[PDB]
Amino acid sequence: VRSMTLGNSTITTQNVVVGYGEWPSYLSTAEDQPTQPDVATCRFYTLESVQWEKTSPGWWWKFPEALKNMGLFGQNMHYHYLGRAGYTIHVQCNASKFHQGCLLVVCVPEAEMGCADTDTTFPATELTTEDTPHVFTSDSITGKKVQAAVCNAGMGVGVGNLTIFPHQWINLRTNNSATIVIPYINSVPMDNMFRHYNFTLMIIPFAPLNFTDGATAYVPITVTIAPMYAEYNGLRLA
Amino acid sequence: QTRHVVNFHSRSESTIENFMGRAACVFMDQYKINGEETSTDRFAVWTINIREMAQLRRKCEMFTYMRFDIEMTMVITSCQMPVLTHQIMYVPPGGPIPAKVDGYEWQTSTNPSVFWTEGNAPPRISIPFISVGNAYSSFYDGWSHFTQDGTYGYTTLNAMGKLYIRHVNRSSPHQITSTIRVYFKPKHIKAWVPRPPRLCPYINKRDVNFVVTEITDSRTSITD
Amino acid sequence: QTRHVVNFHSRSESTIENFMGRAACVFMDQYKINGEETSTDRFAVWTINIREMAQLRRKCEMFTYMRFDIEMTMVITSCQMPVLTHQIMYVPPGGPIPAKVDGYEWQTSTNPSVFWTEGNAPPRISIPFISVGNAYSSFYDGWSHFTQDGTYGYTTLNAMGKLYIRHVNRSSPHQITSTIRVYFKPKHIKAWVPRPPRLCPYINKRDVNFVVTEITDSRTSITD
Amino acid sequence: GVPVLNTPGSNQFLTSDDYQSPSAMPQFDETPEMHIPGEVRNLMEIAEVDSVVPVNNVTGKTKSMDAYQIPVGDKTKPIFSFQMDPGYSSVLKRTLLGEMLNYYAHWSGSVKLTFLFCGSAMATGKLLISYSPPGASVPTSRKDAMLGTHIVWDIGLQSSCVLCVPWISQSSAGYITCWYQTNIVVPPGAPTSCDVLCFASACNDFSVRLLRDTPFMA
Amino acid sequence: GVPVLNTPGSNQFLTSDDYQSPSAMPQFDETPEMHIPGEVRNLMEIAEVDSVVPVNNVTGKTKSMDAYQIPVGDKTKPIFSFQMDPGYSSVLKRTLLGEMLNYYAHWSGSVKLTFLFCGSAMATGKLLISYSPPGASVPTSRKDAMLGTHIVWDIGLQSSCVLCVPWISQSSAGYITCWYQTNIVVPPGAPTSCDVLCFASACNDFSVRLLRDTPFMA
Repeated sequence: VRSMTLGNSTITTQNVVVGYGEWPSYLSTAEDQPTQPDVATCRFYTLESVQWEKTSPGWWWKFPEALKNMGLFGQNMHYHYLGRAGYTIHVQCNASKFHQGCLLVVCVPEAEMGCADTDTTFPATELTTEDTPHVFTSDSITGKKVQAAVCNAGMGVGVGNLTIFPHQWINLRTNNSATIVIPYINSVPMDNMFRHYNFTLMIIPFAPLNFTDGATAYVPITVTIAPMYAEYNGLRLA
Repeated sequence: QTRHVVNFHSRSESTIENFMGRAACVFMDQYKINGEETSTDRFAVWTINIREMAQLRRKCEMFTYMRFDIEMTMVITSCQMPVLTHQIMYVPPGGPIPAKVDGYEWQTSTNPSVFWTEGNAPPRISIPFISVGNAYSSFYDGWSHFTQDGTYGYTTLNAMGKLYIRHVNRSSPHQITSTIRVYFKPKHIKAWVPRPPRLCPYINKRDVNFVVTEITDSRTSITD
Repeated sequence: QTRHVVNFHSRSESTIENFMGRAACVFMDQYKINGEETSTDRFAVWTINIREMAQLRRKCEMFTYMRFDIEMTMVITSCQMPVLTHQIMYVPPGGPIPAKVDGYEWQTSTNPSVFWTEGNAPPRISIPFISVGNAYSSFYDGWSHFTQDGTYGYTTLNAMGKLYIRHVNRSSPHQITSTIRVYFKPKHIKAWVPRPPRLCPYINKRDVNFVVTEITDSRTSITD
Repeated sequence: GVPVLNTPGSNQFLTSDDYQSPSAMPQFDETPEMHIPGEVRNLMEIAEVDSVVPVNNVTGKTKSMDAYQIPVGDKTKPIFSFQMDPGYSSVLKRTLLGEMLNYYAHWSGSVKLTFLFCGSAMATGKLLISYSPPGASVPTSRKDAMLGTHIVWDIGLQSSCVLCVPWISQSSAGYITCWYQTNIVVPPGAPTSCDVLCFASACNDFSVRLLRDTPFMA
Repeated sequence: GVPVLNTPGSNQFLTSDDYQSPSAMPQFDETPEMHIPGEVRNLMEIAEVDSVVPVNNVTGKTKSMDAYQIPVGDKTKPIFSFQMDPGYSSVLKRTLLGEMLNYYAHWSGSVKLTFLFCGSAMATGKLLISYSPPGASVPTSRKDAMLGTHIVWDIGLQSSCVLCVPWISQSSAGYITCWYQTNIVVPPGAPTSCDVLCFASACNDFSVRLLRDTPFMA
């Protein structure tokens, strides 16, 4: 049991999957000069806990803008139009000893998702609802929204071989916590934080939750994101 | 066939340059020589992109980011005269396009073009890594216009240019209908961030939309 | 499009040789093969000068003085036989010119000429720095004839020569109308004395005359 | 000048050549290469990644995520069974392993399988994972599977048993059956029926030779 | 002799090649190069020269020299305001800076601005020159401009204030507004209304990549 603290946010934790074997880092020019906030920003932003029942198909969050209303990070998104960060993501499950199940906690950089009924697009509020997650579906759906059927998560790939990305299994038999570090994967050193979704944290239950008639009918999944090494553009003159 | 002892140890064919760097025909198109002075059927266009045919698109979607020089060689035929000379004008991403076969854009000094006359070896034109960013992005989970406007999934970093092709002969006594076959080839290719293979069939050439497909082919029971 | 982080540090494309040294088509012209034994429509002329088309002229007017070798490659077509052979005769500034397709000047030993037969690679002829002075002058604020006579702005130092082009075939059963496209290219170019860019549109190809144009596009107020 | 003579093969266009292409933009200087995380420098680095194998791909459970779940909790018929060849096998053909191998005609190597038991932390039982050589016939009973190659995988102690199947190549393969050694023993509080996930990748190193076009795309 | 074979791309004419052209006048020896003053060896040496910027380019003042004059001498609306991008901006598109940048598609760098106050030697006042980042909105008031980036430029002390605006590139830009901090204080002898000239060049070094044809010529 390790009680991590960052700034004015302390969580209680119980091995880290460093995404692509690199730890996030700063970009290191007088023509374009970055600003490193360091203060705040790096604290833990615990999202709303998500209840995982027997019939839950999955969830996804789209970062960096899932934190668009989360304090100083969410506020520096509005004053700087360029930025980058690292996002340590803790995912606890705090189930009991008699619950069973298994989760795939994967980050999937550049998750371009497909519309439900092709030949058209979706109204941009279907990919993300800031803090709250969009759930997947168990079967096919229609309408101007994301094709959120599992087995074809979002991108038209098989959902089983979604393990190529930075992932972690949460098998309630053995463990309960996951932690992933995603060192800002992008083709340009800095990019706008409202246009571009750098990665898509999606939690997908492979083995479904199961229990008997006495336990709690759900298992709350807690998501915590710590934006590390966030740096922005300069606002001062040169 | 029979199961033989396939005894060897090699992965030189599995490298990225030995996997992606293969020439494939990506653009057939017709273009006449005479008649209809204001027509769009006297030249070819083909905006250069990796999402041309599904067989190569599938390979480009193994990886999120990749950068590579392209070296295309055209194979131009003709039907129905003099000896014919062609022009394959590559315009960069920032470049004017012709509207007619006799536009002024064809004479732009910043648009490189080959003048291949019939009978010789096929014309080969090589284009370096043009993109503004540091790699071409196969996928772009983002919006072109800020504040979640239209045009999802299209970034302007992975723009490669266009390829305008015409006869340079002004006219002809009879009709000559030329056919061009552009052979695209990645070169000096690097690739980052692997990605699971495509499962569903492709719908459209500018989006990732799909129909929900089964994972694998079904069998009768779990034990047969 | 969207505003991306255009991060790189390079000015190799902004040098003079990487700015001026680009081949551009500067002369289209027709010339027959037979008929009208005394006619001017059986050969081409094109007195070589930088003031051909406005797009390249504008670039040459960035600089007052410049010196450069020129390396032009012609692209010759034909319409309507045997296999055709052409002749591209470059006459120096001090050189006799033909008056007809069958003049004696075509046989002058001091006028270098290429004999390109149809079907091969395009003919390439390179001309060194011919001028009397030490550089070609884009602008000449002076008078050719002393004591302020006629012909303002034309010096004889920036004379480059002429380019007479004909068929060498004496006749043909039918009519053959050839088209030539001269691709001018500065080479090994140096430039002195920078100069502000042209603002007004061009009027004529031998003078600097212009119509008074506005500085910039207008807006509504000073503060919008 | 230099007396040259053109050989047969001059002025042709061989599709697969590696000649110096004349660059169309010589003045142009391309963007400097930054370091982007996660470079791939060989395709067999994708095959070495574990990924879930749809063993329960029966006729009505392939468009849901019930394809990946092996139901555990009749001891006379095996739990599951499938051909051990990533090509031409419905179970292992759309795996990362099985999908980077359909780009090639000649491949040979080994393949490791991980069986993650996704049941309760109180459920306890034994499963017997038998392997048949590529020429042998499948075991029809549990005893006949015990007399061959097997691993009595105690679930109560470890929850993940790893294999490494050799002699996997094409240019009549093995079998990974699984048997109830014991039933799943469970206390009154925990549920009775559990699931077992499977995985597959390249065990140590994988050999692969002749590139071709994939059959899946039409 | 030497067995050669022609590759694809033989006997073609690529417009942008750098091959050895056979010289038509080999005997001819060209004129010796004298030293002529003012050699240009890079185009970005033209962009680094300051030149007057027509800020007051309103609908009827663009064919006169009133376009270059910013009238100084209502404190609620700013004196002037314009996009900070030498391309696609009416104010900075025909500057030496803005004109050597329309020959190119990819350019990135910084830009310095000099505000020369061309009033009397006795006129004294303060102007507040605010800069908005490329994502931010313009200040609607003088206080809101004071809370961002600004420089309270006292005219009575110095008559030329220099900026250096970074993050200027294309492949939604900044703003240089100016405000009346104080009015222009003037003795009885000197005139009341003054002018402010502006300038623009490359601040330290400028990056520029993809050559194209200019839009201005038709």
